[PDB]
Amino acid sequence: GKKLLEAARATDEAGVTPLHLAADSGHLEIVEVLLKTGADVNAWDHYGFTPLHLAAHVGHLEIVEVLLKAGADVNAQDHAGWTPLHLAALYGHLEIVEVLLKHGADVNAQDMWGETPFDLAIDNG
Amino acid sequence: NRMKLMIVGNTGSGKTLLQQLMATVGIDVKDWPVLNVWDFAGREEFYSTHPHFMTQRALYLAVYDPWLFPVILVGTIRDYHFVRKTIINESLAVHFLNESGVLLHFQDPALQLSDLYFVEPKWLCKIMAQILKGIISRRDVEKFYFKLLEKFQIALPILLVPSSLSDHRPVIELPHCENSEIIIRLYEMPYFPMGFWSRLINRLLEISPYMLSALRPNRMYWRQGIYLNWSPEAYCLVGSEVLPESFLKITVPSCRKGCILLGQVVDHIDSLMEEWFPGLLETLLKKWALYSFNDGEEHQKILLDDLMKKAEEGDLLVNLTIPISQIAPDLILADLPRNIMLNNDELEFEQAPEFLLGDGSFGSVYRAAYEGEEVAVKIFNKHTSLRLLRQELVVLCHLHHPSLISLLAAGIRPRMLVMELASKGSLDRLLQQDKASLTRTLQHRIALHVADGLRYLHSAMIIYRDLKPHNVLLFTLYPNAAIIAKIADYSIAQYCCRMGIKTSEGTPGFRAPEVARGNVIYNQQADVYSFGLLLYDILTTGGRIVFDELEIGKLPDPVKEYGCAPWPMVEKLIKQCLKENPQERPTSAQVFDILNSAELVCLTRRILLPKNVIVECMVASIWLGCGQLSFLDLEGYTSEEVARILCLALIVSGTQSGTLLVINSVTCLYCLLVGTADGKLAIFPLKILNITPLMCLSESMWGGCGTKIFSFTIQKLIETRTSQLFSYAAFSDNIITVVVDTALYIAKQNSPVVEVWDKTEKLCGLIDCVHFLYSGRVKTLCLQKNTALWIGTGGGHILLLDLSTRRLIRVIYNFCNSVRVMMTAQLKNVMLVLGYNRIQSCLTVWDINLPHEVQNLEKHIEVRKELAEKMR
Ligand SMILES: C[C@@H]1CN(c2cc(-c3n[nH]c4ccc(OC5(C)CC5)cc34)ncn2)C[C@H](C)O1
Ligand SMILES: Nc1nc2c(ncn2[C@@H]2O[C@H](COP(=O)(O)OP(=O)(O)O)[C@@H](O)[C@H]2O)c(=O)[nH]1
Repeated sequence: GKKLLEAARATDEAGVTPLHLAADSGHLEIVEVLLKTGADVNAWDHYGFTPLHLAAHVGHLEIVEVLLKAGADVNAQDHAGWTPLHLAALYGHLEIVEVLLKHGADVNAQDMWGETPFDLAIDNG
Repeated sequence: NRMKLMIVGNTGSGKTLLQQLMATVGIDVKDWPVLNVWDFAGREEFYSTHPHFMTQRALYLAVYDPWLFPVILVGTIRDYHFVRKTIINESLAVHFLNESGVLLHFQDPALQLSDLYFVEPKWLCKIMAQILKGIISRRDVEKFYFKLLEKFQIALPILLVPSSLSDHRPVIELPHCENSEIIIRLYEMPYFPMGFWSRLINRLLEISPYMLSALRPNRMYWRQGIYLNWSPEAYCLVGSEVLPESFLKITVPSCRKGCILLGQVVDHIDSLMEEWFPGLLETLLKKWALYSFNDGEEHQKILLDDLMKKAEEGDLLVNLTIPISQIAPDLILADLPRNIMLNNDELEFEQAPEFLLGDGSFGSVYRAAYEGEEVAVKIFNKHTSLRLLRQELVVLCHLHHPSLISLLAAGIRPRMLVMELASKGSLDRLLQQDKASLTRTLQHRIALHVADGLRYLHSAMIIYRDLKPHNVLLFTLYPNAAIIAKIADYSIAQYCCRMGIKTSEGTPGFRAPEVARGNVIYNQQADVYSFGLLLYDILTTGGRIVFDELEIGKLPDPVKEYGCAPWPMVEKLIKQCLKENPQERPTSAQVFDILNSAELVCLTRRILLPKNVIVECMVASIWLGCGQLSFLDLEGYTSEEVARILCLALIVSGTQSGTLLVINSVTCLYCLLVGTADGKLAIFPLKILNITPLMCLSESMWGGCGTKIFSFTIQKLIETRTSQLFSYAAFSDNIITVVVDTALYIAKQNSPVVEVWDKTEKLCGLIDCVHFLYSGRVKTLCLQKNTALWIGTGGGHILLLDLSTRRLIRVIYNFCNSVRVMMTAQLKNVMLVLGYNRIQSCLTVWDINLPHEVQNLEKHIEVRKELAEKMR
């Protein structure tokens, strides 16, 4: 049964993988043991997010490094056409912004509204 | 100065004559100085397509050792010769080029090739003839374009290729060989027009599935006949026979199905002759009925006109006696469904001017009573024929729709055509007299029902051609009724197969531009322009009616000219229906689909702000935001710099600096309440309730500062970050809006989840805006009183969710690109939606009854669908 999702919190209808919850909740050990188990690092849910997206959204740079060493997608588009650069520059995560641009980040990515990461960095400090 | 010169004649005549003037396949086109000759082929296989290449500017030479249906005759009628000087003596932008002969082009919508000009017309004539036991498949001739083959009656899609078929008629031994067992109808013509048999065969193998009922019969062809066969008791043998004239013989069994088939076949033959060979009906054509008093002698013939005169009085033929219903069951309507049969003893009517209901250009409709109920009777004029009544009954029978008028009984003795009575009259009288009862719901329902009737008529291979408010009848003025508007007056309704229609009929001022041309072969798309005109009239009420020149289309905008309230998505539909190109117009089904939407009904206004203007807030005359302040008159834009500006509340403004001003970083103003980015809650400075950024405030006192819900003096500091157990912690961790009716509907920054909280201070559920659904992140929340919850997403979607069952009512399509701020205002309660188009600001006004109208429209459509199913 699907009784492992709650363990990482403390798939589904949306399509949430326990790696997503581990990355979002701030747990790095669960992420590390899930990568060894052979999970999916580029799994998209109904919201279109990937573990890197949530990791950039919360602001855990260590988890960002762990998922960037496993071979994730540095530039992935969710349902809104957003990449981890937008989420990192929207919440003032300068360290995550710097770490993202070292693995091949697209700094000129246009979302479905047409904005680039620089636009969100300038509109929110 | 140049013109054509056709050399026509039978095969082998010598058309060896053109060369001296200076077996061919198709048409030979040359040049002869000035005169571009057109040598025709005398072989019978090309005769079907020969008429398509005959014009009036030419100098036809008839070469002899049909065509005539400035001609001079030469042997091998302005002159006569036997075998160059006589030809010269006797001979003395895109459309004009076709007549000259430089290139060929057909602008008629029926052939659907008005965007293809081909030079070298001689190539087309040769190509049309290289394809010709005539029967082939597509792959057979691909290895030796197929839109011209079926459009010239040369290769019908079944590919029949009616030409080159076996001239030898087979030995068809029908059942019921006795005289009292078959009905024989004879058409006598001096000659068969070119392409007549091909056109007749094409028409007959298109109505065969629907000639009896949809069941397909067995079919045979021999290029001058066709045998349709459903059973030993239901067949039809239409073919050519000989006795110095040309005879078309129709044989059917003398039973109910045989009579039905004979009626259908004679109706279709008559319509074919009227549409494509009017010369025979100007009489050259004689129609006979074959009868025998006993079943042992040769048939005798009586003209159909004499038989009609005899059937005018009594239904019996006397010498020995035969009933007319077994000789010509089409004169007396014996082939009709026989449920609509007159009962003259049961009909009472007087035909007085006080009982007149209207006119139909061929008869007058009167008030009457039939079987004890009020009805409408269309007495046909004395200068009419049975053909008009039969072609009206073509539509009034076999077609039953909730948007089409219903027939009850028809007679031949007075030619009466009793119909049903509209309870509220016609739409023309309502537009011109009852201007106050035309609510928006009634207008939309009338348009919807007319569109439904047009769609059904077009689906039934019928073109209406006369769509005016006079022909639209109202059965009730109550908007929530299944039947409101109906279509009548099928006098000029004619069959429209995949061959087009040539005759131009329609009332001036209510017809498509092509029909008014009078020289084009048009199709069912001519009714879409009429429907667009009708929609324009309904929107403008009286309007242009209370003319023809400027509608063929230079009509003004409905709103400014007649001062009618704006109706977006209706003006757009009018514009795309009033198109000069029939192919660009939507079909009747597409028009019905466009009208069948509650977004069309409930969108009251749509105001476009100047480009590159960004709005942050607005209050209701609607004051706008942006340091810069604006104002709008719900149209007029006034803007000036005063300080950006974040919140407005009347007029008190708030800037992201801490300075609040009144004109005769603050984040929330409510009514006075002030919410800054630090957490303080001012009262207007009576007190300060400092608590990060306070951005929400509601009362039904509630609000939210950061990720926590308060109440006020702060009552309940309901912390709401503790919800990461459900949905992402990223979504769980600032509140965008707070909305409360019984629970606390909370939207958060970039969170597609609308949290629900009890006011037990505990979570009660999650609403996923992406599950119902392109960015699903919630921007705005709005409440309608015990009706629905309005959610404005990051995209242009508005989700209407039921307050009780949390079920989706409708997702409003992308009117604009991003819902910024939404509120309900008093304009008539409306919902004010401010959107973006990234940068074009976008203001939309919606009727507050959008969910109710969605439900009402879907229920109405389902009810009408069940009614339409029950009709048949
Ligand atoms: C006001 C008055 C007028 N009335 C009508 C009724 C009709 C009408 N009914 N059924 C029809 C069937 C055919 C028909 O063919 C037209 C469109 C050729 C006139 C009219 C009616 N057409 C005008 N007015 C009904 C009474 C109660 O009310
Ligand atoms: N002996 C003779 N033969 C003729 C005369 N006129 C025409 N022909 C023949 O008739 C044929 C005419 O064929 P033509 O009419 O051009 O074929 P079509 O265009 O398909 O009808 C030629 O092959 C000639 O040999 C004539 O005056 N005398």
